[PDB]
Amino acid sequence: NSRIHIGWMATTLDVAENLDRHVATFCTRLGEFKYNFVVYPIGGVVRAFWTPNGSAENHPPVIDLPDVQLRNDLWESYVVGKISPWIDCDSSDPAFASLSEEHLLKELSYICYLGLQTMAIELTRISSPRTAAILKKWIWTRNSRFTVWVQLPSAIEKCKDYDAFTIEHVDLWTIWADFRKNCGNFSGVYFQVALTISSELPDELTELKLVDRWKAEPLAAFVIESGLFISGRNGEASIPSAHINLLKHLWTTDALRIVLRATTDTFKYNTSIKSEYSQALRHAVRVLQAPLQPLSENLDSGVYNTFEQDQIKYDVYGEAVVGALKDLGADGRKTVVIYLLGGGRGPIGTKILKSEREYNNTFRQGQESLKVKLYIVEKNPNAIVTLKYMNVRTWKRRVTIIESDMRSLPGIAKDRGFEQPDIIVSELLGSFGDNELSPECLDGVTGFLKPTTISIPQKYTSYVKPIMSTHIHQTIKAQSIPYLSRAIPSHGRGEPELDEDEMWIQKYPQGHVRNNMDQIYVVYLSKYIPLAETTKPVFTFEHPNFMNSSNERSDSIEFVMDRNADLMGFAGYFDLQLYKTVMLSIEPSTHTPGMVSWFPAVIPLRDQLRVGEGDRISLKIDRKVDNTGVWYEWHVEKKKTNGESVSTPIQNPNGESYYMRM
Amino acid sequence: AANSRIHIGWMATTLDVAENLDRHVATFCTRLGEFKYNFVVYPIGGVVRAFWTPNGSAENHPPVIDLPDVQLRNDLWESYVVGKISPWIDCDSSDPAFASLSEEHLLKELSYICYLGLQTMAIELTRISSPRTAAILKKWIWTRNSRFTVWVQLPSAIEKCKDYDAFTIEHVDLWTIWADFRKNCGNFSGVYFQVALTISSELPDELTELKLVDRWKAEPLAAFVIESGLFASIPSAHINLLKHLWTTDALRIVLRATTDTFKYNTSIKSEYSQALRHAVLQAPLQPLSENLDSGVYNTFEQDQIKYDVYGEAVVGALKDLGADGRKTVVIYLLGGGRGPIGTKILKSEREYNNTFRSLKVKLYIVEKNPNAIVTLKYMNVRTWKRRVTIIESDMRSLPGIAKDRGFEQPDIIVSELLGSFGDNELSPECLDGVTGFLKPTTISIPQKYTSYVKPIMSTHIHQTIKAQSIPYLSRAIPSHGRGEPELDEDEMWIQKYPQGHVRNNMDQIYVVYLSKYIPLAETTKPVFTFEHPNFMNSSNERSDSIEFVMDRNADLMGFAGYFDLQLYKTVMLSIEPSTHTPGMVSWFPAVIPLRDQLRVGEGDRISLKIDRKVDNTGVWYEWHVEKKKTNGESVSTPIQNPNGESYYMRM
Ligand SMILES: Nc1ncnc2c1ncn2[C@@H]1O[C@H](CSCC[C@H](N)C(=O)O)[C@@H](O)[C@H]1O
Ligand SMILES: Nc1ncnc2c1ncn2[C@@H]1O[C@H](CSCC[C@H](N)C(=O)O)[C@@H](O)[C@H]1O
Repeated sequence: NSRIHIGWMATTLDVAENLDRHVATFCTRLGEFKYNFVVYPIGGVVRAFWTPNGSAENHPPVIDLPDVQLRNDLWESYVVGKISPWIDCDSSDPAFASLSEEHLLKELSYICYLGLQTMAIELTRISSPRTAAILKKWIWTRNSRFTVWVQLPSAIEKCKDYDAFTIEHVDLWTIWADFRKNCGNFSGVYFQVALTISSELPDELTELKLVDRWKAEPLAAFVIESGLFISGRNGEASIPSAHINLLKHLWTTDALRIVLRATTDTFKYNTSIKSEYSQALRHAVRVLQAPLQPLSENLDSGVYNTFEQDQIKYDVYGEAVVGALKDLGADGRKTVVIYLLGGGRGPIGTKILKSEREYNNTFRQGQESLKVKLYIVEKNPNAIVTLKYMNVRTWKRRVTIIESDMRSLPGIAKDRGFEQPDIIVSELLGSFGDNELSPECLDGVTGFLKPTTISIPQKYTSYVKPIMSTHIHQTIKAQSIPYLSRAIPSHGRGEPELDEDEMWIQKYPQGHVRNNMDQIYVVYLSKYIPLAETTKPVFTFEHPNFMNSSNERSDSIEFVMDRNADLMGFAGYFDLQLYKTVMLSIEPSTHTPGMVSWFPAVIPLRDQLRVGEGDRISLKIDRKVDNTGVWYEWHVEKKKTNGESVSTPIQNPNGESYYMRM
Repeated sequence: AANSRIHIGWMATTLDVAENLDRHVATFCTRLGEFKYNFVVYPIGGVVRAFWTPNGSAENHPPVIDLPDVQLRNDLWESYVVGKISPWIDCDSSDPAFASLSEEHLLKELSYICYLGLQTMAIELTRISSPRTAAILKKWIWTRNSRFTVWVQLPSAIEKCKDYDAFTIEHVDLWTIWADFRKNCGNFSGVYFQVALTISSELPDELTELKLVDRWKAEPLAAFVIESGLFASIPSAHINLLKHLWTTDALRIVLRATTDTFKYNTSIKSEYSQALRHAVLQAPLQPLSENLDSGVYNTFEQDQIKYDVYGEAVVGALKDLGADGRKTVVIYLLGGGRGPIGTKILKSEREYNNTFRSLKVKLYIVEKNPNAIVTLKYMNVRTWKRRVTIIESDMRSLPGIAKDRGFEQPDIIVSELLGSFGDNELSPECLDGVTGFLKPTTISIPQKYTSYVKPIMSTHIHQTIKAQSIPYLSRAIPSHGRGEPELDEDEMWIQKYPQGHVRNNMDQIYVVYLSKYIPLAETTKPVFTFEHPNFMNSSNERSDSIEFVMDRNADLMGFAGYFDLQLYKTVMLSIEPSTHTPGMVSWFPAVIPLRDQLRVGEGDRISLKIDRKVDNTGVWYEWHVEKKKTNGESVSTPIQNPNGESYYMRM
C-alpha cells in the first residue's frame, strides 16, 4: 500500500450532512477504506456543487470549509483543493465571466489560507484565456509555492466550446500545452497536468506516438472514473487491457498520485468496495524574514497557528484583561462592551471570555456577575470563515463577528446599532513595535469610543542597539531573485508589471543590492555582537490617541563605541504595556522568558561602517506617513573625538525599497 | 569532546623537509595520520618551491611548481591536503619587480590549488596592509566558478608585520588587519572567505581582553594556528581563549612546528594534537580556453573504451605504415592531458611488436595546460622511462618551434579535441595550426568528424534552461560569449549581459543527461563535417540547413546534438543515437535549444539553419529554424547567438 498514494475526489455523490464541518471524520473513514489523501472542494461542498441557473438574484454560497476543525499539518498532507465547478471565467456571458474571475480569486486566496500543499483546477474548455490570465498572474505573484494539478476533460467533445466543425488540429494535449503556455510556462515542479481517464480511451492515449508526449510533460495525476466492471472471480473490480497498458505505461515515478472519480451513483458495496478499487489500482502500476504585513496581506492559517503556539502572549493578554475588568468592575458594573480588533482565529477571544469567567469567580463572589458583550472586528475574509465556526462551536453564538477594516467601524457602528466600547483590545505589533501599522489601525477607531474607553495595549515603545555581524550583513546583501521569483511584488512602492513578452516582472529601478539594504528585517540574531551594552528608546505610541497626535516621528539615537569594530547596523526591539502593571517586552534586559512570539528587527546599513574606541554614533530615524502607507527613512552620523563628523547616505528615501501600505 | 569530533591538522615547515618529498606525499600524510591528526597543511608548489628564498639577481628564479597529482588519487588530495601559498610570495613587496613576480606566481599557485582540486586552502598575511595581494585574490574568487573554502592566516601580532612601524601604527590590530583584508576582497560570503588566528607564545591584548576577543564571534572564524611555543601542556590564558572562541566543533586547528628543531620523544608530536583535543545542464567544456582541473582528467580517464579504440586505431596505423618495412615511427600526441593516450600509444607499440613483428616508436606529446605538464613530467619519469619528449606549447605554434628544439616531421599525429557535438571544442583550427609542418605522408588520427542533430520535446529541459539564474556570489562569473567581467561603480566585479539574461540562457549549447523527454524524429541528420590533415587549409567556416519532418502534435524545444569521428579507416567512435559506442560516458549529448518552444503537428517541415562562423580570436554557432506547413506557409525563428554574443568559444 505505502508506495502508491490514491486520492478520493469529493463528488456530488458523497455530499452528506454538514460534511464541510466534519472533514475530520470524512478523511478518517475514507482513510479506513485504504486511500490516503483526498480532492475536496476548497470552497466547501455547499459552494462547489451550487448551480447558477436561476434568477439574477441567485448568488453563490460563501466559502465555508473551516480550518480549525483539523490541525494544519493534516490539511497540508491529506486535502487537495479543487476549484468550484460552476466557475467559468471564460463563460460566454460577460457578467458570469466577471463573477467567475472574482470568485476564482476568492477560492485561490482561500487555498492559500488553509495552507494546502496541492490544488486541482479542472479545465472545461478547449481554450481558457481568461482563466489562464487570472491564474498566471496569481502564481507568478505569490510568495507561496503550492503545486497545481490541471485536470483535463475526458475528451475534446466534452468541452463547452467544442465545435465538431472547427477542431482543425486539437486534442487533449493541445489543450494542456495551450493552457501551460498561457500561464507563462511556470515550472513543472509546480505547474502540473492531470489526465482524466474513463470508459472511452481516445486514440492519442493508445497510439504510442502520442501517449509518449505525456512523458515530456509535467504529469502529476490520473483522474480515474469509476466507469468500469467486475470481470472475474467474486466480481473483480478490474480494468481493460488498454487501460492497464496506459496506467502502466506512464507510471514512471511513484510520486504520481491517482485520484478516483465516482461517476456511477453506486453507493457501491454499501460503502465497502472503494477499497476494492484502490487495490485494483495499486496492483497495476507497482535566516532572514520580511516583517509581516497583516494589514495589506491576509495571513494564512499557518502563521496564525504558530502565533497560537506562543501561549504566553495570550496568558499575559488575559491578565491585562482581568486587570481592566478589575479597575472597571470595582465600580459595581453589570455589563461591559469589549472589542477585539483583529481577532485572527480568535485565541484572544476565547481568552477574553476565559477572563470574564475568572474575574467573576474571584471578584464577584457571592454577588452579581459582571457580563461582557464581545465584538470581534476583522478584515481577512478567510479568518472570518474561522471566526464564525469558532463563534458557533466554542463561543455559543455570544459574540458579534464584524467583517471590516476597523478603521471603518466609526461609520458602520451607529448604523448597524453597535454601542461604543469600554475596552478595545488589539495585537498589531511588529518586532519594531509600530512597524505593522498599529498606530494607524487603532487611530482609525478613535471616533467612536468614549473618553472613558481604556485601550489595550495602552503603550508600546520601539528600542534599538548597535550590532556587529559580518554574517547578518553579508547575508542581507546577497539576497537574489531566481526566475521563478521574478514577479513577486516588491516591499517598496512599486508593483509587478507586464514586460515586452507579456510576462509578469517586478522591476527594481533603485538597483537590487540597494533594494536589499533599504529594508527592515526580522532575524534570529545568530553570529552577532553587541557594540552597546544596553539599548535605547526610539518610538513611543499611546492609545487611545484621543488627541490625534501625529503618527509620524523623527529622532536621533546616539551611542558610544568602546573598541575597534565594524558596525553593520542596529537591532530593533519593542516592549508594550497592555494595561498598567501588566506588560510584555522583547528587549534584551526586560525580555519575557520563554516567549518566541517575536524575533528582533534589524535596520541594516548599506555598507559595514567602521568605528573604534571613542566615536559617537547618531542613528537618525524618521517614521514618515503617507495617504497610502508608512515607511522608515534612516541613516548614521559618526563623530570622532576631535569633533570631526561623517554621515552615511539616507537609506529608503520615500520608502522606495521598503514601504508598508494600507 | 570526543576524538573524531575535534579536528586537527599538521602544518608543514622547514622543520620537516625530507628528500624527494614533493614526490612522496602519500606516505608523508600516512605517518602524519599515524600520529593522530586527520588533515595537513602543505604548500602547493611543493617544499622545494615553498621555502625558496630570493637573494640573487634575475639569474636565479623560484622553483617550478612540482607537487604532482598522480602520486595520490584525486579524492585523497581533496580530502586531506590543504594547499598553502609559498611564504616567499609578496605581491606587496616594496620592490616593484618582486611584487610583479609575486603576482605572477601567486596566480600560478592559485591555478594549481584549482588543478589538484583541493577543498580548502590557506594564505598567510605578512603585512598590516596587503592591497595588491587583495586585488589578485579578489578578482580570483569573484571570477572563479570553483567554490572552495579559504583561510586567511593572520600574523602572530601586529608587531611582526613587514610594514610594521611603531610610529604610524595608531589604532591597528590583528582584527583591524583581518577587517581590512576582508573588506578588500569585497566581503565575499564568509561561508567561503574565512580567517585563521595564529596564537603566539605571547598572548596579545585583544585576545584576552574579553570585549575585544569577542570580535571574532562576529567574524568568519575558520581555524586556529598553533605554534609549538608551548610546553605537552598549555597555559591558563591560552586554555581560556581556545575554549572561549571555539564555538562550532566545525572549527579546525593546525599545528605549527616553530621552536622544537624536532620532538625529543618522537611521541611529542602525537602529544600536542592530543593535548589540544583536551581543549542537469552543464556548459560544453573548452580545454583550449580554460585549463582543466585535475578531476576532470581523472573522470575523463574512466572512459576506458575511448582509450581502447584509440589504441585500436594505433595498432591499425602501425600495421598500415609499419608494414612498409621500416623499424621506427614518430607520433605527435596533440593534447596529452594527463597522458593516458600516450601510455596507450606506448602500450600499442609494445603490444604491436609481438603480433605483427622491429618497429620502435618515438613519441612527441604536446600540451598547453601548464598544470598538466607537472603530471606529464612525473608521468614521463614514473612510467615512461624518459623515452618521450614532452612539449609544453600551443600545438598551433609547433611548426615554428620545430627547428629550435630539433623537432622532427611527424608520420602520425594523434589527438582528441572534440566535444559532445564534435567540433564544439575547436579541434579543426588547432590541427590546422599543426598542419604547416606535416609531411605529405602524415596520417591524422582522427581523420574526419561530422556533427549530428535530432529534434526533441521536453518541457523540463526547456524550463530548466530558461530559468537559469545568477545569485550574488556568482555575479562576476564570465560569460560564455564575447563578454568578460568588469568593475562596477563600487569597484566590484560584475559580468553584464547586455542582451538580457534569458536570451543569454537560450543562445547557448548545453550538455545534459536527457532526463524527461521525447524524440520528435526517429533518426539524426548530417550537420558539419571536417577532415584532417586539412592539407589545403580549407575554410573552417560552415553553413548548412538540416531538414526534418514532423508526425504529431508536439512542442519542439530544440535539437539534441551528437558527433561521429573516424580515427583511421575502419575503426572509429561516435556518440550518435544508433551508431553510439557502447559503455562510453565520454560525451553526453549537446542541446541546441530554441528560445520559445515551437509548436508542431503532422506534416511540418523543419529547416535547422546553422552557420559555424569563425573570427580572428574565436568561433561560434549561429542557428535558427524555418517551419513550413503542408500548405507551404513558412515562418522562421530569429537568429540565435548572433556573433557569438551569448556563446563564443575563444582561442
Ligand atoms: N486594520 C485592520 N483591521 C482589521 N483587522 C486587522 C487590521 N490589521 C490587522 N488585522 C488583523 O489582526 C491580526 C494581527 S495577528 C493577531 C491575531 C491574533 N490577535 C493573535 O494574536 O493570535 C491579523 O489576523 C489581521 O487579520
Ligand atoms: N592548442 C592546444 N595546444 C596544446 N594542447 C591543447 C590545445 N588545445 C587543447 N589542448 C589539450 O588537449 C586536451 C584535450 S582533452 C584530452 C585529454 C587527454 N588526452 C585525455 O583523454 O584524458 C586538453 O587537455 C588540452 O590541454
